[PDB]
Amino acid sequence: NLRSLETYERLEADKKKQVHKKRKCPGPIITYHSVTVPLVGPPARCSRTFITFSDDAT
Amino acid sequence: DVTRIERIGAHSHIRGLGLDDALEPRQASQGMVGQLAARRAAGVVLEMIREGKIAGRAVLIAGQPGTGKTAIAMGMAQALGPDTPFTAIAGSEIFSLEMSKTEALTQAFRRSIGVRIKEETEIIEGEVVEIQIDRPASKVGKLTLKTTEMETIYDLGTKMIESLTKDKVQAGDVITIDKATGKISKLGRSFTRARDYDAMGSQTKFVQCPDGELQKRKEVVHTVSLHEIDVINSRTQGFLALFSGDTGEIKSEVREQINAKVAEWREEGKAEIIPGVLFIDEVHMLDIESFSFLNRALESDMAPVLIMATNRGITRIRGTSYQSPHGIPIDLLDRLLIVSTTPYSEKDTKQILRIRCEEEDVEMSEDAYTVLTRIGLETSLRYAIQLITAASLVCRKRKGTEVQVDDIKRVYSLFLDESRSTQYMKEYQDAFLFN
Ligand SMILES: Nc1ncnc2c1ncn2[C@@H]1O[C@H](COP(=O)(O)OP(=O)(O)O)[C@@H](O)[C@H]1O
Ligand SMILES: [Mg+2]
Repeated sequence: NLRSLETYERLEADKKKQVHKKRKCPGPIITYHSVTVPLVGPPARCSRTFITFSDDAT
Repeated sequence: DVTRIERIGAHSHIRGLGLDDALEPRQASQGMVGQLAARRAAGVVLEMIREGKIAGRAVLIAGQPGTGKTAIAMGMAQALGPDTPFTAIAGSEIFSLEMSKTEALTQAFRRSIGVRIKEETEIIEGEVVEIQIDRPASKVGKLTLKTTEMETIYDLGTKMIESLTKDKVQAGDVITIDKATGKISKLGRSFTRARDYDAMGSQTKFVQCPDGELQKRKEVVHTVSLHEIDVINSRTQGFLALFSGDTGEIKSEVREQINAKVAEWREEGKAEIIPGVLFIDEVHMLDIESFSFLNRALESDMAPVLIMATNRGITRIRGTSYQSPHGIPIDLLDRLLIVSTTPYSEKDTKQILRIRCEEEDVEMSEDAYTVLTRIGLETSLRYAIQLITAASLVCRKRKGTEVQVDDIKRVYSLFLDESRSTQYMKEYQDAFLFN
């Protein structure tokens, strides 16, 4: 019944998973990424950049 | 210490009018000495300016040369502050090859009227904690901002992604995003870039983390003069003419359109009029056409308070053969109030010399003060003022600490005033040209 009821009440999980997808359309993509990372020998932090390529050809 | 653009000028000691709450001038306050009646009148005129309810009030400061007319004008300017516009021109500045005298007087009047615009803006302000941009080789992206109070993850549109890429936004940047137009401004960094990156040779100070909500409704105040509005609206590339001064005679229809929309902006809540002061020093250089324009120009509701100065007595009006008081026609003199300045006494001259020595940082003995006061009374106040500097230099040359009488006598003998130079010119008149 909960699964049946979720046909009406599953407003949250399904919408969140459909909207906040972690992937995009096919093809070559170049991802610029920059995150805070903690410094090593609020806390001491520094900024670091990663560049990610979808395929070896690009 | 360091030599700034602004140095010690002829009125650097003037800080204001030196008045109390009742506009009763002090003997020596804010760099002003004497001129009690003239300074009280200047205070009343300054109150009239600050009230802003009356348009086109003209005041003429008339007095003998060196009696403090420009000093009083500069005191009014200092006590007015930067909020209220105060345009000071020489009367000879209106004679232009780029525009007519009447156009120049209009631009001078319209420069002395501020328009204080207000607008509300949506501003995002926070620390970039993560930024991801993915592009083919449309662009997609995700940006997270923090502000101590909250941390929100944003899904970025293409235009915002383009702006962020152009600004080169990186994690650890304290940025500001104007939601109205997408303009991105960086306030500063919050912590260093990775030490492992070569080059990047900087250790700039890190601004403190923003606080409160990420998005705030911020009210911003922008002030422009009527002349800036006119020049901007005069042509497609008008804004460039605000700096180069290549402004031809702006069409009167554009000025009427601006006056009307400014009136609407002040009937609405969009803008507030800040009427200021136009100071025409040495107004006797204006010709009859300029005075005749000033007559009608002061009758406009957008006219500022016009302050004028001249030392001419009953003299010939330029461009005519008629003589009138102050070199101004009686028709304009009727439209103005005259404030008269009186010659100084020994005490006032000594106090002025003391203030000038203090501003020039010259230590000088009391006997030197007495001899310099006698010289200033005999010759002129400005001559004694310039002897202050010359005697300081002569004293420092001899490795002295306090300017004594010997230095004043030395510089008096070195540098002549108008009278002794004139006597020597007459003694050698045959050597000079055309007798
Ligand atoms: N009441 C005063 N207080 C302080 N300084 C004054 C006063 N009157 C004149 N001075 C100074 O003496 C000089 C006189 O020049 P100025 O004031 O331009 O006279 P004017 O404009 O009447 O020719 C200036 O350096 C001025 O700053
Ligand atoms: Mg003067």
